[PDB]
Amino acid sequence: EVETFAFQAEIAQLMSLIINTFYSNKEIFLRELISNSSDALDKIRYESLTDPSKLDSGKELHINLIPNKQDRTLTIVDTGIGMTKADLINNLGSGTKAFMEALQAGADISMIGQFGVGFYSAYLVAEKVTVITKHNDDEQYAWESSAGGSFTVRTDGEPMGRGTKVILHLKEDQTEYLEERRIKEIVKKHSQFIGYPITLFVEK
Amino acid sequence: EVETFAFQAEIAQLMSLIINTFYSNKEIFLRELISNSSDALDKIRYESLTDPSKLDSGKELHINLIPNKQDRTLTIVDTGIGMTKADLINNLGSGTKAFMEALQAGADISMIGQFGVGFYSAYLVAEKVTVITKHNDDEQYAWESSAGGSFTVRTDGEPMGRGTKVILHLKEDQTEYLEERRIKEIVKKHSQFIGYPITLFVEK
Ligand SMILES: CN(C)c1ncnc2nc[nH]c12
Ligand SMILES: CN(C)c1ncnc2nc[nH]c12
Repeated sequence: EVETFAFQAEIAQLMSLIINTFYSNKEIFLRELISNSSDALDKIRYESLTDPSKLDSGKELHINLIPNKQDRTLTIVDTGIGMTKADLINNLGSGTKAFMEALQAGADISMIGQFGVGFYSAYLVAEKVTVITKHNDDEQYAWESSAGGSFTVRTDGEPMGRGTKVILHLKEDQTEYLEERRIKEIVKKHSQFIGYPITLFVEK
Repeated sequence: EVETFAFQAEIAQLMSLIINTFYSNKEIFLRELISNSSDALDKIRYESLTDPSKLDSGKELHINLIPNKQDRTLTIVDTGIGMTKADLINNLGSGTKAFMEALQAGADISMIGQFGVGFYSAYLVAEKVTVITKHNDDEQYAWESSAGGSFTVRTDGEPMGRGTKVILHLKEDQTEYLEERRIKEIVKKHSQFIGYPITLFVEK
């Protein structure tokens, strides 16, 4: 059971821009994902001040980076607040327009995060993104897209607790972001101080 | 009718740090306020995608900077989502601790915003802050504090629509942030691209 949806026309345009605009500084994507993760963690955090039961599906608030050279994927995991099916379809489906009206006036792509639309920076480095997610008031869901104007949503076995898993299947010329000294350099450089623990998994 | 509350002990410590730590680069405060404002606007924005009635108390989404040399105040106004009485008391009343554990390891104060606690940067420049606020599901409220460990909350006449007014009564040696070329320099330098219109009021 698999639903296919059209990206809203402007998200398709924004995404097109990110895939086709020549831009060497692709690395800013990680910061944009870690950044989203942090916001998600701030969210389950603020909520659980007035209502602790919410951390019944995970007490620990943190971020994992999981490289896998065999699949050629980099997974950014958090145990933040998660997405309901509706959010998956909206949130990931007007900060874009500003962004272009900014891209007109001497902004560049590295400012993408300043416009609510950092997620889509994943497309600098990834041929296909899959987003597994579990919000406290819904079941677990899988979202996916290799761009080209559509996405899919299906319910996910293999239950995570509350949280989000952003899986990057990397473009073949972007496997440097699977290397450990590459990831550490990027985290130190762009996300050095951030209110949650970040674990970089090792391989095997 | 005026309630006085104690800041949670760590907020009092964080605030103390900001008032007594020698740090010349005080200007980063504006970016931290404009930044909060923007988040508030993102919030009423996301909400109103699924439920337009919410913008019944204000269709227009924007930020005003209102300098007044007679009162010696700089007001940062937004028509974002607002705060309920509860949020006033919490939200403005653990990103702090991280921040210190970061301040230990070579971070400085300019990173305050990376830790959820940018609001308190107002204290670099302001002897007293007043925050007038109106959330869709509550009446209008005034919050206040000259630090020293407490704040007040009272209901506010003079109704704003939905939104937040952060009033800075500036320290007497900080009146440069009332000058127009000073504000423009700071907005251009630190908040140049941001998803909402910013109006700098002129004086008279
Ligand atoms: C909408 N958006 C980017 C997100 N919302 C909630 N949790 C997340 N974890 C990573 N990205 C997330
Ligand atoms: C908690 N916090 C800083 C705020 N929440 C909502 N609206 C705001 N406008 C300025 N600051 C705001």
